[PDB]
This record gives sequence, C-alpha cells and structure tokens, in this order.
Amino acid sequence: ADLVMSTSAVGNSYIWRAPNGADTTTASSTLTIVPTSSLYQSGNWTLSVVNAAGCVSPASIASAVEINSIPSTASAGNNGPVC
Amino acid sequence: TGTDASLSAGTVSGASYAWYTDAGTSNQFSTLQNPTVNNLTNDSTFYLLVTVNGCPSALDSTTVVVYPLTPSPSLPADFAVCE
Repeated sequence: ADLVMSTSAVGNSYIWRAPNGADTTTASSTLTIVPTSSLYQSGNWTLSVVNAAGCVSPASIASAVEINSIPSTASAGNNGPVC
Repeated sequence: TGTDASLSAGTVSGASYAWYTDAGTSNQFSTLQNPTVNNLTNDSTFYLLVTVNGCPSALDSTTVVVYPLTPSPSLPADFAVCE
C-alpha cells in the first residue's frame, strides 16, 4: 500500500527524514512513498520545515510507521461431498 | 486403490508448512500440517517444504503407496438343480 505522510506546517519546502537516514524533500506539505522506492521504510520518521530565509525548524517528534507483512491463505476445505 | 488418504508433516514449533504437487515447488498443493489427498488411484508423490522465519528446509519428498486392485472372487458357472 502507498505510504502517505503529511504536516500542517507551513513553509517553502519540507524535509523528510527516513529511519535509515535517507533524506528527501518536497515542495508541499504532503509526501507519498511508492512501495518500490528506497523510502518504503518502517520505523521512526521525522520532518523539518524550511522557510523563505533558508532557516530550518527543529525536527518534529518522530512518528512511527509500521509496515506489515501479508499472511498466507490457510487454504480452507469443506466437509466432502454433501448429500 | 480409489480411496482418500492423509499426509503428515512432523511438528516444528513456529513453522509454517507448504505442500507442493511436484518437485521444485512449482505448484502449491496446501498449507496444512496434515492435509488430505483425494482419489488416489496409483502411487504418487508429494513434496513438503517447512519454513521457519522465512527460511525453508530441504524439500522433503514422500510417497503414498496405493495397494493394488483386488481380483473378483470366483464362483461356478450357471448351475441348475431340481426342486
């Protein structure tokens, strides 16, 4: 599933930091992560905001993300031929 | 010959099981530890894979032996008696 992150904070650009240190930016308050990219990471994510002067806010309190695995089917049976 | 039978894996704590219809685990048969097989008419084989924490063990092949068909019993030719 797509991983979606957002902030209510206002700024000129946003810095998003992945649990393993990967560092990307967006022009808006909403970021999405494609399951096939290097950012599809579970764990603690943080954000900082860049204003027009190029000054960067203290990082946010991390938000944990949990990416769950997909279980097996536990293939079901029946009770044999039924009269 | 002609009836149903069970297969039976040993028990490994925490393991998932998977049975496959052929070697090379190309086609999955079931996910049960003790699945059944319907309509066995001749000898066949099944392949068991056991997986723990995502790591499979060596594929375990088994054979279900099918007893051979029985002969018709033998009775005498049409006979005839008087009252």
